[PDB]
Amino acid sequence: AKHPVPKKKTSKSKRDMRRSHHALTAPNLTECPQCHGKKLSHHICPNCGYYDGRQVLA
Amino acid sequence: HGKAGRKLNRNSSARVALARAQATALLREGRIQTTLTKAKELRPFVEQLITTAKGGDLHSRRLVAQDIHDKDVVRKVMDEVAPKYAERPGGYTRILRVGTRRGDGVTMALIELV
Amino acid sequence: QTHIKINRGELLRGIEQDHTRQLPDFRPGDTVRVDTKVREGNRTRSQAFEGVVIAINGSGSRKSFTVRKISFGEGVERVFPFASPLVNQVTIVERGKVRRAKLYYLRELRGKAARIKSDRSRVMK
Amino acid sequence: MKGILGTKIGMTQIWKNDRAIPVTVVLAGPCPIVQRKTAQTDGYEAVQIGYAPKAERKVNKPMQGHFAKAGVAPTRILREFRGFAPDGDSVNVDIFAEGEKIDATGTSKGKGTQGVMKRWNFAGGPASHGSKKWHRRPGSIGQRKTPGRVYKGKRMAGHMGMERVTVQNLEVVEIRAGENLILVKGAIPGANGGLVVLRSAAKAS
Amino acid sequence: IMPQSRLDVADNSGAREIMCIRVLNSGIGGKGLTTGGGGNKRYAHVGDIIVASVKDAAPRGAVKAGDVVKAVVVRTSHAIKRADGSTIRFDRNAAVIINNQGEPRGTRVFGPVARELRDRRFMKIVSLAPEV
RNA sequence: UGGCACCUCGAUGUCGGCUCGUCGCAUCCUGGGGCUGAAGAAGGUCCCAAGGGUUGGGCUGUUCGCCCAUUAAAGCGGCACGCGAGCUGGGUUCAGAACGUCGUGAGACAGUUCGGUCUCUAUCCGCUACGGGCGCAGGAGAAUUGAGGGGAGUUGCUCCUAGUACGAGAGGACCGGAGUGAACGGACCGCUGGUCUCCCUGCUGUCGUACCAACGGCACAUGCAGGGUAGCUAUGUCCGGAACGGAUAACCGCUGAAAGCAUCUAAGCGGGAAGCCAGCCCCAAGAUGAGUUCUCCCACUGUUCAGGUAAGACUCCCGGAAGACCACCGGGUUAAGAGGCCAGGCGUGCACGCAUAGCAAUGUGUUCAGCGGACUGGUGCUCAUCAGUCGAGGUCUUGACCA
RNA sequence: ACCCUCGUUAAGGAACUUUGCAAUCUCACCCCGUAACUUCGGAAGAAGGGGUCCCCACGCUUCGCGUGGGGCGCAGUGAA
RNA sequence: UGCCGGCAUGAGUAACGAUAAAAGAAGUGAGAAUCUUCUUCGCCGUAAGGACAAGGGUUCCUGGGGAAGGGUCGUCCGCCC
Repeated sequence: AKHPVPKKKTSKSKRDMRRSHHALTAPNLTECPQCHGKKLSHHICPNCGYYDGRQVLA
Repeated sequence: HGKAGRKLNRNSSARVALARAQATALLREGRIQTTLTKAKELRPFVEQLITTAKGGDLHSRRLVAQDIHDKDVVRKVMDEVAPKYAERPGGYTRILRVGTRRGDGVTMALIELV
Repeated sequence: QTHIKINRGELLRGIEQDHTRQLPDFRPGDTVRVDTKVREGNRTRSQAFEGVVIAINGSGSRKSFTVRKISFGEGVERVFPFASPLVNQVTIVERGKVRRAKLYYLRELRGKAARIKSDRSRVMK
Repeated sequence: MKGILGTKIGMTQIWKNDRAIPVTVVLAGPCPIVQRKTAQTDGYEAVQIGYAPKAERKVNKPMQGHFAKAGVAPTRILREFRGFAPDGDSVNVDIFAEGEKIDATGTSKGKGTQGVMKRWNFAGGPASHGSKKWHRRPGSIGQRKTPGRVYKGKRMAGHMGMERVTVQNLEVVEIRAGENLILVKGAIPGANGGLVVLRSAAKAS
Repeated sequence: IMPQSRLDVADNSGAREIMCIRVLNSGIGGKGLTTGGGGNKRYAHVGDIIVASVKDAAPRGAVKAGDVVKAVVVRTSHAIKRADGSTIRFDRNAAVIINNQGEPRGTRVFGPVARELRDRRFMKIVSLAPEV
């Protein structure tokens, strides 16, 4: 049992305009509460370990 | 589709048989580490049950006893868990991240005190 | 869109009871020798009093109340959850210390007529 | 050519000497705020504006739209159409009596690209044997090789319909004491806490 | 309503076994015989006509054996509620013998009947109606 | 039903059945019209365009077909007599056997009969969707009027001037009227129900607590009997095609020409139901045929080169009856957003201790509450210190216009 | 979405369809109870009726049932 | 529409294998979720036990290292010495 084989292909031309509707979101937004610079999307260090107060640990 | 909240991924018999050999590592230890959802729907259990732990009865020690198969679950809930915070309704241990698994993405906190 | 930061539910529970004015009866007490009875319709009026000779049982939830938990026997069964909220019906009756089965609805039984189904529910089999 | 306001919540309500059906809706009065003329901005118009928020830390651009001879905080906007009316609030208890055949409208329901079996409600095609087809599919929907552009029909999966349903005729219940209530009888659209523009009798005589 | 359909005591003519299957109507209460009427539905109402399957028979007094004839019905068990925040319904109902033309042979109904058959152009319905 | 054998045998598999069906009209049932050897009731043939729509049983593989009742009536020619990139083979048409005559026998028959695998990782054109962006020229949150792309229509039945015009007698209208129904658009939870895979009670068997009232692991991921909220959808309930203007076909005129009479003289105009403009909604002035408004940043200088200074989009923390992701929403503390705790229903319906009849299985009492997955909420506690990304001031020309 | 797998229904129980394969339903032990046909040994271990757990005057009782007053639940070999 | 050798694309999707539950403390170190010392869970246990029969011949160990394999990989192998 085989469903219509490949035949025609899609090398160049196409397979180009396919790294843009996704790619990677591109970031570099924030740089930590106070010291140094990590932070993530709303999330404390591991440096000083804090958004503004006591947490995590060096 | 549905919504509201409160679901279940891990087994359907894992709702009265899971933290009973998972979150049980909290009576004598407390170094609990289990999902970024479990814990969030685990509060409705830990800090939850305590009103019948304020003192000591018997029925207040049933599915308070046999619900977390152990000893400290009763031999400490009375005079060391409930009273440990018998002044503030809900809200105590600071569950959060810890450093993920490195590979996939699942953090699991720690739970502690003082 | 109807969600922000305001609690408007005194229509859903206020204006709701802005029209009520009744302390029903609220007796689920089964097997009574006489009870309430609808005002009927039919002619101009001729507001008669012989709807159905109920046993009285049930409760419900807000303006709905599946009242009837009665039916009969000449017509096999036949329940018809009537509206507890109405201003066109006789103002009930209540009697019977009642050996209470389950109260509220049942659905089961309701065919196990035979004879020993007077005002009790326990059985040995 | 009057009121417009937030859906949210329904129930069954007393009628004469019974219970019937019923539906309900909540409201307030966003107030006009803007009023121009007929010179650009086209016909008559108006712009609804206001409900229940804290637009302070919202943005610093919409806060200026909010400016005429009124205050407090606004949430949504929208408009109505041509017509004449005072400069007050939204409510079915304005100047036009009680007992009107208003015609609501609703958005959607929280779904997400599903089958035509739903877009047509009938997915006939007995398949109690073989299971190559789980009955969910219409099937056929095709012919030979004489062209074929799938037409523009085919209600296949996609994105459903936050679009306007315009319910038309839907009787009113009762007007009671309170800062405006308003209710109706007959489902009423808009998923739970909707909004609804609410519109005057359109039926064609 | 519905083709076959199992029930209980019928017109009390004879037997405790009856039938029905086909539906007929025209919105009258006893006109006669014409070409058509209505019944594009999938069931019935209550005080309808319904070409019911004869199946059985009665002893021997004015009713035949194999018989065959456009029988009728009584009540149903589908849709409609009593308006009074309640309902009125069975899960069986009966039949009663009612002339093809529409001349309710109503000998002596026994057991409870219907109250909703008082807008269904009752006429010979509700008279000897036992329980109501 | 075919005459042709033109490419299709590097191979396009009968027919029919469910469903999707969407086209055409010559119109299968409405509509307004020609006539009717038609009094009415109801038809008999024809004119015009699609606005809609057209059953269930019996057999078959059935196209077809007739038999039963319905249906306003049950169409005709579409589509390789629609289609397995659906299934089905069910007939029969693949190899087995039997019958009927036959060939001497092996064997022959769109002659009859019994069973008799059935495809296949969808790049895609294209279609139902949501996003990455680019965009009519400063950058932006959002509110807007629009071509137009689609959705967008069927019908029996009571009562009334109706027991009338008509009919010598049975019976019964051109107009519409409130009224009962169907497959058929949605909606909505609060009349009806299920669904609930963990909240309880009921029971056999096995174990862990030594052991017992008392409970848990296994019996589909609740074992078995039942119950269940937030949600979903049908049998749940309401609404669905009806005013009306331009202008039709069938038809009816005002003056009646040219052949001095007349006919709707196409020379002036009206009455004409359904399509078409419109009237209900999405989309959408990026329809490149760039439409309007509320709203935020800037009076400086250095890598035809050139800065120290942003508010709106956003990583996001806890969440949404919103969902793959995601366009829309709620708090980031000037703090009530999910969870715990708490007033209350909720369902297992009267938990546990203890005393007793006493062989005692069990029962009474204190408890219609003990027990309660997302419930109107409350508590700002389990969480919220903070930290970042477009770091910028209207292109050419001519006009209404400003001192 | 859909998809294989499982369970529970208001309204009719095969009208579905080539025909209840499938699906799903359903068939305890003891006692009494039991056909047209029939080579009578059968067709039926048919259909159908009561119970089977518990305190007890009581057996071959180191294990069943049993004339009885009665106990729990809507239902008792009750799950398989 | 050849044949082998290599690059291919179907495309990063379908899929990791019978859907017969698992959490964690701690050893280690290169970080550890699937190793190791271990309390809790559950599936089979007329079995998916142990011995004899055929087979593979190097399985078992004192253990050791990722080039590669065990269709993730891994500080586990019965890989390799």
